[PDB]
Amino acid sequence: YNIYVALMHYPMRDKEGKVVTTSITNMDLHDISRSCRTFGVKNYFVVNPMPAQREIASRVVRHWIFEYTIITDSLASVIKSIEEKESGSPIIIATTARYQQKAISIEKLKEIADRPILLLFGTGWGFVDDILEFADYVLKPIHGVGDFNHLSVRSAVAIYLDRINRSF
Amino acid sequence: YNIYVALMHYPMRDKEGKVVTTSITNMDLHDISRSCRTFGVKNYFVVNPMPAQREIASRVVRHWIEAFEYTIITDSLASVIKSIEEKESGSPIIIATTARYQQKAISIEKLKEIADRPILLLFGTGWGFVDDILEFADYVLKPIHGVGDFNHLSVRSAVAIYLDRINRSFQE
Ligand SMILES: C[S@@+](CC[C@H](N)C(=O)[O-])C[C@H]1O[C@@H](n2cnc3c(N)ncnc32)[C@H](O)[C@@H]1O
Ligand SMILES: C[S@@+](CC[C@H](N)C(=O)[O-])C[C@H]1O[C@@H](n2cnc3c(N)ncnc32)[C@H](O)[C@@H]1O
Repeated sequence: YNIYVALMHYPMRDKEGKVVTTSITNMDLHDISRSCRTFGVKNYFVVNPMPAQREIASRVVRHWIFEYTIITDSLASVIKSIEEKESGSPIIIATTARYQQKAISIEKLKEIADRPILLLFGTGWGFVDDILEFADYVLKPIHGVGDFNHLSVRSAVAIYLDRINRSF
Repeated sequence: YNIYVALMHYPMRDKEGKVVTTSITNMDLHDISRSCRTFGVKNYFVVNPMPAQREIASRVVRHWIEAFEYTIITDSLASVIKSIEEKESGSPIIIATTARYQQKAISIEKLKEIADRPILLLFGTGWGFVDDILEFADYVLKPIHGVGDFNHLSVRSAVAIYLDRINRSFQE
């Protein structure tokens, strides 16, 4: 099935756990687009509800040159775009470094994947709990050797897309 | 079974394959140190022969902060090797990484098999290592391959993927 990647800037936690909107990091545009294209992701969505942020990201993308990277305002808008491209609603999969008992592995994702997949990646201190609760699935977190697993969102994307590629 | 990572800035290729000395990108410092720490890498070496770069990078590490001995800014691969040899009482296996397939390339699984001592993983900047480093290394890893018409990742993302692959391979 087709795979889409969305980088979301709302609704994130701040250090104090309060809901925030984050600003766009330039390298998240360039780096994740490259990982997306390397592993055959169909489109890369950059989701920010702040018009000023969307205009900053467009300018960066416009000069760095593609219908490939899509700058949009909301997850609802991402879902609508995929339904027009696929004639089917994506499975909504969120990501987190945090433990979730219901979380599935990449292998399990392969077996349960009966339609397009939308992978959600956060910014700042990561998603509020509501995203994790509402998503169709959460992936098991990337862990390494010990307790520390706080990777950049760019590195988390690269790793997950690699694992998805290995598994097929 | 200790793993070390070195980010190198000389000698690198330009777009036309000529030798260049790249400058230290602040995000390579932070982003690769998180990946190394996640996956239990013993030390992260930042290698730049230009004293001005080492100075800038040292300041960035100090401010971004115990674990001040974790990310090591140094001048040459020779210095990296002498440090590991001191820490490990033995010389590491030198493995280079690149997006260009070499006929002699090994897989992670092969790497696991031949790894009887500490491992030093080399990553480049700019447009990658010149052919001399790939010739000089003990081994060169098969590139990360995806869809087939594109594989230009950032070096931060190549480090993440290779460290995950290696971790997983010692769990499977
Ligand atoms: C700077 S991190 C914030 C980390 C936060 N604790 C979280 O929920 O993952 C930004 C994004 O990168 C991804 N990420 C970072 N580390 C991850 C890990 N170890 N496992 C899965 N995703 C990770 C998640 O998508 C996260 O929203
Ligand atoms: C921006 S890349 C330069 C790419 C260059 N064509 C090369 O790989 O030689 C900088 C570093 O990222 C790493 N890298 C990037 N893409 C890679 C890939 N597909 N496979 C392996 N390493 C990669 C290598 O360590 C490379 O030196």
